Amino acid sequence: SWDKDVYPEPPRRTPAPSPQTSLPNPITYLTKAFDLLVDRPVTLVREFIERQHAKNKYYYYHREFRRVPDITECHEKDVLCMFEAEMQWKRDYKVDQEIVNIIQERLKACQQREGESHRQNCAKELQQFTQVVKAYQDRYHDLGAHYSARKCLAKQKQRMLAERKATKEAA
Amino acid sequence: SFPKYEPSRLASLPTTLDPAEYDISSETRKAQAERLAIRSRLKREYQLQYNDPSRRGVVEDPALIRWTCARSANVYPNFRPNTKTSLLGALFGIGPLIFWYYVFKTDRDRKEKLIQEGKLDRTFNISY
Amino acid sequence: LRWQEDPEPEDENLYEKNPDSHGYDKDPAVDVWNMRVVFFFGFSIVLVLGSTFVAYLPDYRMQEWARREAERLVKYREAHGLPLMESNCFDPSKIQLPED
Amino acid sequence: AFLPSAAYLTHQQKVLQLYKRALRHLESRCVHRDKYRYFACLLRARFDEHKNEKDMVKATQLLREAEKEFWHGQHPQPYIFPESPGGTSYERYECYKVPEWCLDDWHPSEKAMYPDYFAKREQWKKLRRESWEREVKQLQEETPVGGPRTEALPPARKQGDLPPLWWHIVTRPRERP
Amino acid sequence: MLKYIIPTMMLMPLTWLSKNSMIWINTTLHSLLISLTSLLLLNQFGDNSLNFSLTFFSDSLSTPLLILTMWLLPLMLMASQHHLSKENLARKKLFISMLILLQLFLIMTFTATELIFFYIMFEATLVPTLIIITRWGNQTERLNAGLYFLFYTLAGSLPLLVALIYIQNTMGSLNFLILQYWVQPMPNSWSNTFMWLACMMAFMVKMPLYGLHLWLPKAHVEAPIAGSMVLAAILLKLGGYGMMRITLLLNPITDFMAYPFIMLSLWGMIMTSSICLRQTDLKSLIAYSSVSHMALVIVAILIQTPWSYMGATALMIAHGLTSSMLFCLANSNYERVHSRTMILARGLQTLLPLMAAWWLLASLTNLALPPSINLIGELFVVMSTFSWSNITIILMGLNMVITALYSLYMLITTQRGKHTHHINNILPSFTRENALMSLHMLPLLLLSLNPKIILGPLY
Amino acid sequence: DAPPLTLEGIKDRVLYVLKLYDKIDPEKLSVNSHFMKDLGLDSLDQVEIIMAMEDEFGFEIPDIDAEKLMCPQEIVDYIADKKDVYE
Amino acid sequence: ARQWQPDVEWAEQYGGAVMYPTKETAHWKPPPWNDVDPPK
Ligand SMILES: CCCCCCCCCCCCCCCCCC(=O)OC[C@H](COP(=O)([O-])OC[C@H](O)COP(=O)([O-])OC[C@H](COC(=O)CCCCCCCCCCCCCCCCC)OC(=O)CCCCCCCCCCCCCCCCC)OC(=O)CCCCCCCCCCCCCCCCC
Ligand SMILES: CCCCCCCCCCCCCCCCCC(=O)OC[C@H](COP(=O)([O-])OCC[N+](C)(C)C)OC(=O)CCCCCCCCCCCCCCCCC
Ligand SMILES: CCCCCCCCCCCCCCCCCC(=O)OC[C@H](COP(=O)([O-])OCC[N+](C)(C)C)OC(=O)CCCCCCCCCCCCCCCCC
Repeated sequence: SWDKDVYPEPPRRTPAPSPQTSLPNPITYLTKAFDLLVDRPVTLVREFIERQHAKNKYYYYHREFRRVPDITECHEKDVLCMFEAEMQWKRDYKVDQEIVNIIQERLKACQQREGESHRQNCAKELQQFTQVVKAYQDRYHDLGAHYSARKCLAKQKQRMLAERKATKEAA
Repeated sequence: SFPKYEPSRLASLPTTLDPAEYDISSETRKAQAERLAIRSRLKREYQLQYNDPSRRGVVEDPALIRWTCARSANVYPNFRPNTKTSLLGALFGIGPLIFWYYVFKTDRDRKEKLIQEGKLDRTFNISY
Repeated sequence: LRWQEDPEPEDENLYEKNPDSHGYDKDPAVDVWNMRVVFFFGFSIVLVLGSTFVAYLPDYRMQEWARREAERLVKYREAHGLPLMESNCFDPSKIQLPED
Repeated sequence: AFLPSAAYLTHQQKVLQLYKRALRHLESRCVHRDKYRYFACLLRARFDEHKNEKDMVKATQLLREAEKEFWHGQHPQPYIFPESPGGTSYERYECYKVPEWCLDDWHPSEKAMYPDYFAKREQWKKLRRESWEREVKQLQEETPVGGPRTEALPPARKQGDLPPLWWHIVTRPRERP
Repeated sequence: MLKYIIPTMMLMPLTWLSKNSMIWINTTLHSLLISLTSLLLLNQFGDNSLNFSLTFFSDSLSTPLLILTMWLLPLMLMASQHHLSKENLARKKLFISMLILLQLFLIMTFTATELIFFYIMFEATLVPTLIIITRWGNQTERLNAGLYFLFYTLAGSLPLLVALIYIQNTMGSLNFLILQYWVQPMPNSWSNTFMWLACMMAFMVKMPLYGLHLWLPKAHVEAPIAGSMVLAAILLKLGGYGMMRITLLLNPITDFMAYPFIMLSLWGMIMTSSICLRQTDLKSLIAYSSVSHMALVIVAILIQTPWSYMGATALMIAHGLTSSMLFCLANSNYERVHSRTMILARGLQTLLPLMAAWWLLASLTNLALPPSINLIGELFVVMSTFSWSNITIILMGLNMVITALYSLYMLITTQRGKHTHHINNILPSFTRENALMSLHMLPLLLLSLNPKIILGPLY
Repeated sequence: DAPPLTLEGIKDRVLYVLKLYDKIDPEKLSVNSHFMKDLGLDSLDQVEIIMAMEDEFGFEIPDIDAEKLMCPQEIVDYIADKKDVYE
Repeated sequence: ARQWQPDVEWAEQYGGAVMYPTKETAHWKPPPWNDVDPPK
């Protein structure tokens, strides 16, 4: 399974079967045949394999990188500090890429799930998508194939000079 | 009367509508017989090799070798830089380069101006 | 006339003296062992075990980690009301701008 | 114009080829058999009118304006027989017409599957290689000086000889291999 | 990197001490073992490159080129052992020594941490290739071919040398790892303009750039089969690798220095692909198709986006496998009819059906049929060039028409139609030949299952 | 599908089409009846005979071959050669 | 179908007095083999 907060789903409301006709639908008989002939042997094989897993339990770990100093507090041409800052920046860029991927998965799952009323019922996922794509674009777009933390810092300083000039001229 | 057939480069004149097809003159008979003689000599020279039991390989055609040598290796020994080859080499060689240069340069100058003026809709553009 | 030259040798057919030829050598034992070397070390060793090696690379260029770490950060900042991503990669408190 | 034996078409051959092309195009225009049969008799009557024409300049002129007549009145999609050039089944089976020399490259395990066939193939190959030198020396003692004039080949003249250059005519693939 | 360099050098006593009947078997076996060993280079990280020593490193750009390089040597030995069967034994060992030496120079060309050692291995590759072409090529023109291949390279690469030494005097280092952190912006000036040309034109010749490409349809055509395999599959990619390393130092001047070359590539892939429609020599057609495919890699490296670099390295690996297979197929017909004329031997599917299936698969990968890595690289370059300018799709899409047209025409001329009547020496396909085709085509198709290992350092 | 032709079947069908032709009396016709020298027919009649053979057997005889088929036996031999009968 | 090797026509281009005979250097003959001229 997964975490139901990073991948949220609304509660499922299925309607009760209310048959109006006297004809038996084939879907219930095929569902019973799928439960007997397919689902129970698959379940028994998986219970066997799960017992064999439980006989020898062992663990793996999610690697925790501590925060090293970033590129702003590295002296110029100091490769030992700015190497670590560059590696930290590359890891954070890869993680931001996967954050955008998570929010896109939420948007697409909402569009399939809400169906024909998807446009009204997926405004929150669309708004989160717009915010995270604006943040990703301000942070990483137009850096080029030879991106670094220096290119990203120069882009941020250009954007902050533009924002400071726009704040100054509007006051 | 009837609409006369107008031959084109990609729609040639029919054999039955050509006026030189009905030439019964003796010099055309000599030309046709001499072409038949050349074709019969080449035919015999081919099928004496083609029907040979001892032969196992490729009956080399010097006409094919001659064609492939003319298409590749004889071109530069028979090139002369003159008015025609220079005006065709510069029209079809650097003409399209100048054309696509100005097209792509004008497009990217216009797009760069729209982006730096905040006018190009780049809202969900994060892959590039 | 022209000089003293060997004529063109006729092109050999490996299937004439060896109709079971694999095309590696005219000696049939060398031919069969060249075939076995090519097929065992090429298909049985490099292709099969190499595709198995590539299939089980330990998280090639930390993509899976990067999803899982992203699933941490989203879960940290959905709950704490923070935005999912800042526009600033670096803290604006630790940036000096050139004054004007 | 382009023929293997003759260097040209005679006037009589041009008239007959025009007559056959005109009847085939008239049958394409005139789909039904009685209607074609009526107009084919009318076209035969048009060809029989100038049949006894002794002036060859007048006959050549009539042939030339009859070709203009045909070119105006031809069908845009005439009927083509299916295995005929331009037909829908023309050269369809050429992918199945494997030449006979490929049987020389068969493995002995698949030649042993057909013992009597290959035993009968070897005596054809023996017949061909003992006929070859006799038919070459037949061709060079019968071709005039300067080469052959036409592409026609002679028959065998002795009892025991095969016709010269016979193997790829005789051992050609079937039309339905 | 020395766990690959030393076995590659140990192939030299292995070929020179082998018994005379064993020199193909032993070198094929142990070069396949080196190629199996080459997968340990796939210890790549999302942030750091795999940095072995002061002299050698391997990121995700150099790693697939290394695996392809080490894979191509057994396939070159298999491709070359038949036409060198009647050769003198010592000349046969010298041929294998030139291939081994070329592998040795290539694997430390791609892993050279420092750029002048990259230059020396990069130019060291010329000498075995020149020797292989001029000594074991089949025709007269190989000699002239060996001159063009030698002198388009050096005339481009001797200004690179000077340029690199200038960087050595300016930055103090030519370590690529140091230059990742000490790169200074290269402003607009005439000095930096000719700095840009000196850094780029050697790799433009190696790719080849259109207009500089004339050495290739002589060098790849007149070469023997192993020569053509390594020239199309590996040595063209020295230019793309070198551009992807050297354009770190060339920003932001590249943003207008690329404009002529991009034009030369975008129109050039229209030209050379069109040239493939009228080629009578099959091996020349495959060579011009290589020029057309490398034009996309030039455009993708010059526009320098993440999508374009990913597409360019995928297209380099895919083109390596596909062009090497196409030269081997054309050689398998040349070793039967002894002519490279494409219209000569026709209808070969009636005679050689499994080899016709190999022709079909190599043609489908040449025209970038999805989901092949040919199409992955092609498509990603097309995405990035559409983002560069939306009009490029015209010159992109028209190229994909013509690329289909020459790929199937090659397939229709040689495999389909009626067989040539007078050609009767079409032997059934040897196990070596089908093996060579499968060792090209099966890894090429298996890379579609997991293409992330050929997407380069910014996957 | 496609029943195989025999020499007797081709001969019967050729003589059948020629017996259904009003310029040939069916009692004088044989396999060796020359159309011009024995049957007294025109060259246009010979063209029509070859066209009826083409319509009968469903394939085209070219004009360089059609002009030389001057008896029923030559027609039968031509159709035999173009259809490979008596395999 | 074997490898081309240089013929007499290819090799005679390397036996002249110079490599590129012009109008001026066309009376030049190659030097003697033992580099000894007759004493005249
Ligand atoms: C890691 C494990 C992986 C396991 C799965 C395998 C994954 C793919 C690997 C590569 C497979 C290629 C092998 C077969 C083709 C080459 C040989 C050949 O022609 O043999 C004919 C022969 C049978 O024919 P025959 O009658 O005897 O003689 C042939 C005739 O002469 C006349 O021949 P013909 O013309 O009649 O027949 C040829 C025919 C001709 O048909 C075509 O050319 C049409 C194909 C294109 C259109 C249809 C496909 C379009 C794309 C859809 C498929 C991909 C996506 C699907 C997913 C859903 C959508 C996303 O081709 C086929 O039928 C081959 C089927 C597979 C085609 C794959 C695509 C090739 C097209 C070009 C590139 C396209 C993009 C790349 C796709 C890569 C996908 C992984 O086949 C064999 O004997 C097979 C031998 C064993 C093959 C082993 C394959 C794996 C090798 C890898 C070893 C290491 C890992 C271990 C895995 C082992 C698994 C068993
Ligand atoms: C690589 C650069 C140099 C290039 C030349 C290299 C040549 C040297 C050769 C070295 C060895 C080979 C290297 C490449 C290996 C690539 C293969 C590989 O590793 O794959 C891993 C891929 C990776 O897939 P994955 O990423 O999902 O794997 C999950 C990861 N694990 C296993 C850890 C959970 O493996 C698979 O895909 C295995 C699944 C089964 C295989 C596919 C089955 C279906 C195939 C198609 C079936 C038909 C579909 C419909 C079509 C109908 C007919 C047309
Ligand atoms: C394959 C065929 C084509 C190959 C093309 C190869 C590249 C073309 C351009 C090469 C220019 C020469 C090398 C430049 C090296 C740059 C190093 C550098 O620091 O430059 C800045 C330096 C600047 O000098 P500086 O750096 O010492 O000055 C200090 C800095 N400033 C300027 C601020 C004071 O440039 C030069 O000194 C001159 C550069 C231009 C040189 C012109 C002469 C050569 C012309 C081109 C010849 C090309 C090959 C010809 C043969 C063709 C085939 C036969």
